[PDB]
Amino acid sequence: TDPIMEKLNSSIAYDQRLSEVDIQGSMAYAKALEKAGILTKTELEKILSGLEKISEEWSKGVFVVKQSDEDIHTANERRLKELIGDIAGKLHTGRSRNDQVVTDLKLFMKNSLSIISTHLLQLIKTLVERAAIEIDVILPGYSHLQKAQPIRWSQFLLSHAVALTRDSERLGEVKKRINVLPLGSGALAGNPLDIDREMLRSELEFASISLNSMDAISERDFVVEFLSFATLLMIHLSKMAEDLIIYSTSEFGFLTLSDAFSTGSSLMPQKKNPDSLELIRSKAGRVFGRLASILMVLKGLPSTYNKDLQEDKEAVFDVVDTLTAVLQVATGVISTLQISKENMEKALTPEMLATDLALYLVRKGVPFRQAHTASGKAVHLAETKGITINKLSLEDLKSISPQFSSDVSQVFNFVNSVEQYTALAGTAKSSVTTQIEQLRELMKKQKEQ
Amino acid sequence: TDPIMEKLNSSIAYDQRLSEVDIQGSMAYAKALEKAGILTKTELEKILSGLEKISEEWSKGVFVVKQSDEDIHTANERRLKELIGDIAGKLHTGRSRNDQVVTDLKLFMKNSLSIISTHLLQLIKTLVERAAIEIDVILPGYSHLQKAQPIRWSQFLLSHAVALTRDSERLGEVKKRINVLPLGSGALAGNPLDIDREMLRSELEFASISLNSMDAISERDFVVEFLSFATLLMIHLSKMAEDLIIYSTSEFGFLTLSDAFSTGSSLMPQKKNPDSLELIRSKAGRVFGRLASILMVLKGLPSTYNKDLQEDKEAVFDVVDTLTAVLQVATGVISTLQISKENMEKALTPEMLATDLALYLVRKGVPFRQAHTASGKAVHLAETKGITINKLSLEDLKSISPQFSSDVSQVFNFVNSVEQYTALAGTAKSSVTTQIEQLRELMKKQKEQA
Amino acid sequence: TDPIMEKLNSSIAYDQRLSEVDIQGSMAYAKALEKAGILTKTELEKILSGLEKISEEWSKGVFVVKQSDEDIHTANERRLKELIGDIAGKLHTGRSRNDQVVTDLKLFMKNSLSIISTHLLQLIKTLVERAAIEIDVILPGYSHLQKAQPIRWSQFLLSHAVALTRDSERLGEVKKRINVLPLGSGALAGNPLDIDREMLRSELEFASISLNSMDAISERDFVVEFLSFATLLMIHLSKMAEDLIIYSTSEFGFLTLSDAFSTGSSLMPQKKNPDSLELIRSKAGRVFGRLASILMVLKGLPSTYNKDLQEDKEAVFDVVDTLTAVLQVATGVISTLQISKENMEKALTPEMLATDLALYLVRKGVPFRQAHTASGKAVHLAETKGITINKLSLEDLKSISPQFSSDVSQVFNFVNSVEQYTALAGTAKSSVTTQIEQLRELMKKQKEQA
Amino acid sequence: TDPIMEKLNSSIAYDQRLSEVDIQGSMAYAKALEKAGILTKTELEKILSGLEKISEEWSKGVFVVKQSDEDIHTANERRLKELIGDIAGKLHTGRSRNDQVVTDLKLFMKNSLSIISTHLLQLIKTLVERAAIEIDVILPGYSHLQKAQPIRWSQFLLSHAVALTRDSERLGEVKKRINVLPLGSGALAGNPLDIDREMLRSELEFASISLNSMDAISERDFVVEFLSFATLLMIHLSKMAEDLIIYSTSEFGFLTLSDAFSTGSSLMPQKKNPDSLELIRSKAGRVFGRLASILMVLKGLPSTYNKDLQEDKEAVFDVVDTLTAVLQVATGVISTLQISKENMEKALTPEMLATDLALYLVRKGVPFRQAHTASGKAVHLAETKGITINKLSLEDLKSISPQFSSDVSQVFNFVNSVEQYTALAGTAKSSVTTQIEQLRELMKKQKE
Repeated sequence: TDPIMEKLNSSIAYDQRLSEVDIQGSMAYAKALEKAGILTKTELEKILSGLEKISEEWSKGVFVVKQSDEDIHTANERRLKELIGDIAGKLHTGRSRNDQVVTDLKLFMKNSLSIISTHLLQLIKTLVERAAIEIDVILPGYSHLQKAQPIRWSQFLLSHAVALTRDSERLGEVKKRINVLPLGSGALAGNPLDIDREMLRSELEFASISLNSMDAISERDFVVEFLSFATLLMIHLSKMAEDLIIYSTSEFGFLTLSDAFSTGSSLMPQKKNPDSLELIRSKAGRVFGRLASILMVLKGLPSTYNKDLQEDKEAVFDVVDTLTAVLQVATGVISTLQISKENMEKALTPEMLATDLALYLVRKGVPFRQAHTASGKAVHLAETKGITINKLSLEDLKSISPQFSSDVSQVFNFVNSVEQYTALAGTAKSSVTTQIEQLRELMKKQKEQ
Repeated sequence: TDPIMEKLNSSIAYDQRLSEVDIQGSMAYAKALEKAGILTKTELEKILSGLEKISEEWSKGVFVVKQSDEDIHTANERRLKELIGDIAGKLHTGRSRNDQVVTDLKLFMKNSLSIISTHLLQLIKTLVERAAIEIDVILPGYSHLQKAQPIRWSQFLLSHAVALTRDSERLGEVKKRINVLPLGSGALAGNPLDIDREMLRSELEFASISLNSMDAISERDFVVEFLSFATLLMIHLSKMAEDLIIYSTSEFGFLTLSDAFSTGSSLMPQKKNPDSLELIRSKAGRVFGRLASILMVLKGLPSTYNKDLQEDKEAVFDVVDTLTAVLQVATGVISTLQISKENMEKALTPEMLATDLALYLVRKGVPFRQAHTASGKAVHLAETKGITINKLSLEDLKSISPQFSSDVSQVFNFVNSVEQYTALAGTAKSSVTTQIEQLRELMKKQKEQA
Repeated sequence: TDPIMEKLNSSIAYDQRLSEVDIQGSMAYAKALEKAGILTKTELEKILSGLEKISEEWSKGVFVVKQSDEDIHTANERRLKELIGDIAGKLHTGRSRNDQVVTDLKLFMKNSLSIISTHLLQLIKTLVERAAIEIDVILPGYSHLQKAQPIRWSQFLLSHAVALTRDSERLGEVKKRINVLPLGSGALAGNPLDIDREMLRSELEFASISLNSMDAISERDFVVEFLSFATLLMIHLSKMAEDLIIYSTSEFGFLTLSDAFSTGSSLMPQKKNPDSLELIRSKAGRVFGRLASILMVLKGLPSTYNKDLQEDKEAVFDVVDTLTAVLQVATGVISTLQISKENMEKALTPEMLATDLALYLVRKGVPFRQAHTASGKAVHLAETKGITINKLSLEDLKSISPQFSSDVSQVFNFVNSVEQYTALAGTAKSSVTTQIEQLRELMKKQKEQA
Repeated sequence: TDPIMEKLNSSIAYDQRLSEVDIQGSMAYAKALEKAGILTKTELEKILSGLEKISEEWSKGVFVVKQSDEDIHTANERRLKELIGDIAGKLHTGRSRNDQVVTDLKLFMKNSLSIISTHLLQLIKTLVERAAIEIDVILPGYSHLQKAQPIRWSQFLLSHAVALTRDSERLGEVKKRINVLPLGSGALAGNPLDIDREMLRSELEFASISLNSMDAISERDFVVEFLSFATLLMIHLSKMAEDLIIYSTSEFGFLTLSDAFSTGSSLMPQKKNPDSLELIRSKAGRVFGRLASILMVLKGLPSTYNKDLQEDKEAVFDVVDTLTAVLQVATGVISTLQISKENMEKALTPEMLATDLALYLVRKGVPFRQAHTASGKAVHLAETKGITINKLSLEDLKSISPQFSSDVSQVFNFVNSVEQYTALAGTAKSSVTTQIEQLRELMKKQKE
């Protein structure tokens, strides 16, 4: 076999993290083989004993990988033979690399997803708890990156938290389909020894078992779904990062990241470069790239198994490692950044209340169009008088519309502004309080899984 | 405004299919404005009556679009004003194009996914039912596009059906999240007039309402996951297409597509080009392209609303139409194609039973490796005698292993070969029958989801 | 035969813009057929005459598409036989839809690329001219969206013009490979009539002719690389858009877009939303999506022709139209935006000069590390005294290093700062002037080559 | 600084292959710094001497990376100080990791592209030599994976070599824009010491120098282009792989890969799995993913430098190694595969000559449509008689059309079939010979 090919087929450099799941797969199959009469009870106890030793060797970090090992599967097999001899060979009876490999990857992903979920719920909790605490802070809401209308800082934080919860929800749906046992599919047509797949399922703790052997061997839906979930999660993180990066500019001056998540220069110690957010933003492309690669790998392949499917591992390991690191950095960032309440408030300008002025008339019965026209005239009048709209006198306003009463002075207050949004999902305090409670409830339910 | 700029902001060219859901959204909002005391009952009646006439105008295809109409939303309000005058203007009180547009897209998508669900289930049902009927057919199973081991044709059909049921399940999940009311989120901070959102949900028939206004206005998760579901579904269809394209070659000779789903030449009337399968395969790229575009459009955008989000509609419409056509063509192809039981059985060779010969020894207590070696010797001895392994004598067999008895004759039978796989998911008849039943129940449960 | 199938094969709805190039390909082929003797010198005159009439019909929007016309070709074929009778049938002799279609697309792409080229070079020229005019404007140069060091506003504009000139260079390279005649490749094995491909090349104005019939029929390299060129150009435009969108925020306050390329509400007359820039940014994803789709369509297809290749037209047309519109809008944006020199200069702070304070020491022979430390100490001493570094007394500076002399005052000047960068391509005035010259020269070379 | 943060910011784990180019960049800069009066002649000698020793340490795989080393640049910096002391610190005067990093990546890519060019040209040459020698072989040409019309096996092999020759042309275009010196761009605004960039260009052997410092520092066009070229090249190898996989099925029986590039079972010793071709086919997705990631990384980023740009390296390294391995495996596969002339031969059937029968009439003045209808009648007839088209008697033929003369027999010959395509680019032997000469001339020029 060609040396370059042999090099392209090696995966020991990156698949060793499958050590433990590979062993659990073999212990379960060994027990199954014993039930099918392929192994005697004595042979079983010997194999299970050996496999257990191997497990403690990897766990203790004393397992020794040898140059001949082309992949984790061969490394474990060699080691089993070294410990117990020929008897070890009976372990492959009726089993194929085809069903043993997807079994290891799914078990690995299930464990990986549980860890990812934890870090994800922690990020969501951090935003929600921070929103509750800073619920009185108010700043500009933006559209087209232009100041549109006053909003509570907590409404901004919660919008990200809510998107992240849908990610957490997709994570749970993906895990459900991953939690299906493919072992017992053999190489293509099924397991030829009437192996007890229910025993395998129970032993490995999957929720159910695969419906069709050909599908179970060749489908990589679980890889794609995971990569899709990962990519959308990264899109959300890239948006939050873009926001924070812009809000942390000296021009905006709304917040500052902690030294732990930013870099600087002794020459300009006052300026902090948002490295952590740029890292997070850049990973969206890295993760999207993996999703794109696997989709093209799978596109147009014929049934059943084909070597092309081997590209799955590196893509999954990369995304798992990337998400684990970025979610934690994100939590650290949100948890430790410092907001400048002063600057957020100073960014609120009277010009941003002209819509509320029109809304003031709408509530008194003035038709939408009129109310808008009256507010336009107020803005123009302030202009000509050289002042801002919150400074026009009652007489100035009455000159535009009799509908303006002295209470219109309540319009010119940023708390009264955000407090008009009591309709569900709005930025009024009660609405924000309601979201925090809905999110805490959602997190509980997703934690219970 | 700049003429090229104007053209770039025009969606009227393709967004007219939203005319109906736009009107319904407006009717619901009109009613909520009345409850909020923004409209009188008299005003509500006049607005609703006008919206109804516009709906009819679109329906009867008599609506007249004016060169001044930038988009469907502008066309409808223009027409409503023409019909009922000044009063039409109050309808937009507290509403934004921002929450109005996402509302129309989700309403459109919900109706669209309902139709796609129906075609997807019909495709799965066609695969499952043909599999029950052709359950006795046996043909080669392939790995690396090389004959591996005998399998039932139905096992092959069912592998695709199973994959498509997961697609169906994903569709169900996407639909749940699309079925959430975004109306009443206003331009960014929410609806400013204490609008009754529960009422909006009731009128528009959504299952729940959006939790956060900024999110509801800026997220396009629903477009992305619909495109993800669509792309994975296309991968499955592209694989089934590739299989069928190869099996329809004169070289394999396994099946032939009907005339309705293929093309031919009057110079070679016996040959058929699998056009339908090629189009289906090609749509995987087309659909994937939309998924890729929307992910890039969304990446790095700041909160909250930005014009970039307008790229959503064309991608959704293209994929909705692509899946609808593709799923129906796939159903027709699977339904009408003709298999050659003769060519499929013919492809089954004795060499394909060497594995079964090893398993024969395994079951008689011979260790895995020794059994494999034993079968290899037999394969080799047959090669030397210029005969197929099923022609070796019992005595020749015993010379390789005393574990070979006269019943080894049972190994050289393709029905017996496939019948070995009785473990759940296998190709044995009882396993296939169990799959058919499981899928029938799954389709029942999924069809009930709606 | 199937209804859904036929709809999927219909392209007349979008491929009509290929009307004229299809007729040109036909005229050139007719002529070659006469030379080969397939058409008498008389039939030729009648076929060419019938073609010029069809050309005229489309040219006047007079043409009428029948409900039976599945594509532009079939429409032109129907119209010719319908104009000159049976004779129009001899035109397909030896020709195939396979080599006829790629010929039409390449001709179309060649004309479209010359147009894109003009709009692209115009954008580049606009950036360069504006750089020449506003060469005295200085503002902060950013990294990590944090102020790093002073730069000339012109250096920023030229950084974008330089990237675009590479796109222009790539465009020319793509045009060269598109400028190769595929006609005469037949359906797969070539043309069976020994047609004069040199005549076809000369008549249709291609630079050379395709080397292999199978490759010419099956490759879509030209589509892929046109789309790659377009995606990278869009990446460049998405970056310029992002910068300008940020610079136009009220927070930065560096520039304002003209009314033609932005939108605003009467309620906040001073607010301008950068619509043009957002649309441009959003097209990066739309274009990337097309590239993504064609790559996926081509992946794993076997030789030679397959119906999958039909997805090429829609991806090309969308990107051709997108680029033509986007490039012109970008030109208008750059040409008409208004900068605030005052706000740009006011953003320059003394803290941005500590690096220059270190360089001051380095030029007096102090090692890099010691100079950096001394500047860091001065920065810190100022911080503790609650003053800016340009306000530290010489005595204070000498307490940090005796090497700081009275002439250190010159360090705290922003013109002096940008003027240190005389090395080729830096921001000093002479360097920026040199860049303008090289660009002017590059644009002339590319205009002259196009 | 946060530990997960530190791990993410660290590139040392993978950027070490830039060790030698990083050193070359430093040697060139050191030289220009001496000319600029920043370094004395002795300091220069000491710095160049230390840099050479470091080059040797890496070449001998004896270099010691320390826990504190964040990247290759910091590692070499640390090592030089260890070897020559305080003066090592003068080397970074006016330089930034921003212009240093792109200089190293371009130098590395320039070298990697020369290696890829070598393997790509060898693949093309291998296809061409094989097409020259198996020039008499004829088999079906396919459309929709259905037998369409006879063609020479060489025409098939050459269709792949032609597309690859365009990949080779693109590679040259990408290499030219990469061969532009970015060093001396500083961190953003340029080099602040009037460094002699022409001297840096000459020492590092670049063809020219970057035009604008901000562009030079922030653009990764060269990465995208390389990725675009690599992806299209993989598309091409993707198709070739798909073709060979199908042709290697027992159903087609056209060829069989050698043991070195396939796998098999002792249980079925006569069947070979073309895993070399499947590996090649799957790498298209691997490479496309890298292109997609970098495009997404760059989209929407503002000027000038941003940390996001650090994703460029791993994508480039993966694609360089993938292409290098895949190109050589493809060369071996084409060079060592065994074709079955007999089976390609048997694959040719009379049914595939009906279009030819129609052209035969066409060359006799009979109109396009009528000649077609005519061949169709000959086909229908032979069908009713249960015979192949080439068995029909001249009277059976004439009864359909008087234009059929005994010379119509020459039509039912597959060599005569492929010989009709003499027009440039066709499958006739003369055209195949011409293509072979044209490609050899192209490679000669692309090589020089």
